[PDB]
Amino acid sequence: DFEEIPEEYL
Amino acid sequence: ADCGLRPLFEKKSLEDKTERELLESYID
Amino acid sequence: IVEGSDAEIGMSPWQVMLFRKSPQELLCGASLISDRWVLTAAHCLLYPPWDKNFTENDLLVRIGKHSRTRYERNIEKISMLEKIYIHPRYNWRENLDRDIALMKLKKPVAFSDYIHPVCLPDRETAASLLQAGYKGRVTGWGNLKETGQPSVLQVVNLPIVERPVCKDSTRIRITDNMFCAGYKPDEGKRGDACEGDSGGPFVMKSPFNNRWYQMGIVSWGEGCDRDGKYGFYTHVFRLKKWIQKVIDQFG
Ligand SMILES: C/C(=C\S(=O)(=O)N[C@H]1CCN([C@@H](C)C(=O)N2CCOCC2)C1=O)c1ccc(Cl)s1
Ligand SMILES: [Ca+2]
Ligand code: NA
Repeated sequence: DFEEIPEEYL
Repeated sequence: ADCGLRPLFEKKSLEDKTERELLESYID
Repeated sequence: IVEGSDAEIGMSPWQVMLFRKSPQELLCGASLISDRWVLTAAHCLLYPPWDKNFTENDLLVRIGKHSRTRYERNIEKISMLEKIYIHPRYNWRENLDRDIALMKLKKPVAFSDYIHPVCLPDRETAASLLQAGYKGRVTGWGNLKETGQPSVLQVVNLPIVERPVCKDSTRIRITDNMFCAGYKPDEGKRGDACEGDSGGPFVMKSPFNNRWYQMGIVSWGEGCDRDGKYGFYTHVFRLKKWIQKVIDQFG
C-alpha cells in the first residue's frame, strides 16, 4: 500500500 | 502573519472549485 | 471522507498526515498551525480503551501531501516529533470531551506552495462563523465508506448543525467543546468524515478577511455518512486558552 519513505526519517 | 492565505489560491487571487459554496452559506 | 471529491493541488496546504513508523500506516489527520506546531485530536495519540498511547518516537508527520500512499519526492516534508501535549482534561473515559492535542516538531518545516499554516480563530471570528447552516470544509485520507481508500486527499463541504439536532441524533452526552456538522436526511446532499480522517481540520473561509480558519478538529461519529447522524468536531476556539498556554510555555 504505502511507498517506503527515505530511511533517514526512520 | 500570513496564516490561512494559500500560496496557490489566495496569494495568487485564484479560487478553488467549491469555496464559493462556503461563502454562499454565510448568510447572516 | 465519504461522498467527497479529490482535493485540488495546494487546496489544503495545512493538511498533515500522522504516520506510524512501523508498521508504516496512516494514523490520523492533523493540521499545521505554525512552522513548529501541529494540531490534532487527542484520541489520535491517547486512547486507553483500544490500547493506544503513542510516544514521540512512534510517529512522524507528513506535510504537503496529496497522494495518500505515494512518497511525494520534492513536495512533501517528513518531520519528527519533539514533544506531544494532550489536553489535561481530555475525557477519553466517556465521550472524548476536549479531544485536542499539540505536537511540537523537532525542526521548523519550510513553507512552500504545498505547505502553509491555517489560522486559529479569535472570539469574534468564532462568534460570526459558528452558526447553524454555515458550511465548513473537512479534508482527509480516511475511508471512502463506512464498510475503500482514496488515491488522493479528499474534500467535503458540510453545514454546521443546530445544537438541539446534534444532541437529538445521539445517546452520547454532547458538550460545549463539541459541535456537529452534516446534511439532514432527504436534504439531497450527503458527506462526512470517516475512519482515518479524525484529527484533521474543519475549516471556514472568513468572508471578512478572506483567510482560512480552523474551527474544528474531526473528533467522532457513529458510523460514517449515516442518515440522521452527524460528525462531531472539537470546538477549537473553546480550547484556545490551553492552545496558547502550551505554545507560550513550550514554544
Ligand atoms: C471516524 C468516524 C467514524 S467511524 O465510524 O469510522 N469511527 C467511530 C468508531 C468509534 N468512534 C468514536 C465515537 C470513538 O469512541 N472513538 C474513535 C476515535 O478514537 C477514540 C474512540 C468513531 O468515531 C467519524 C465520522 C464523522 C466524524 Cl467527524 S469522525
Ligand atoms: Ca440525545
Ligand atoms: Na449523516
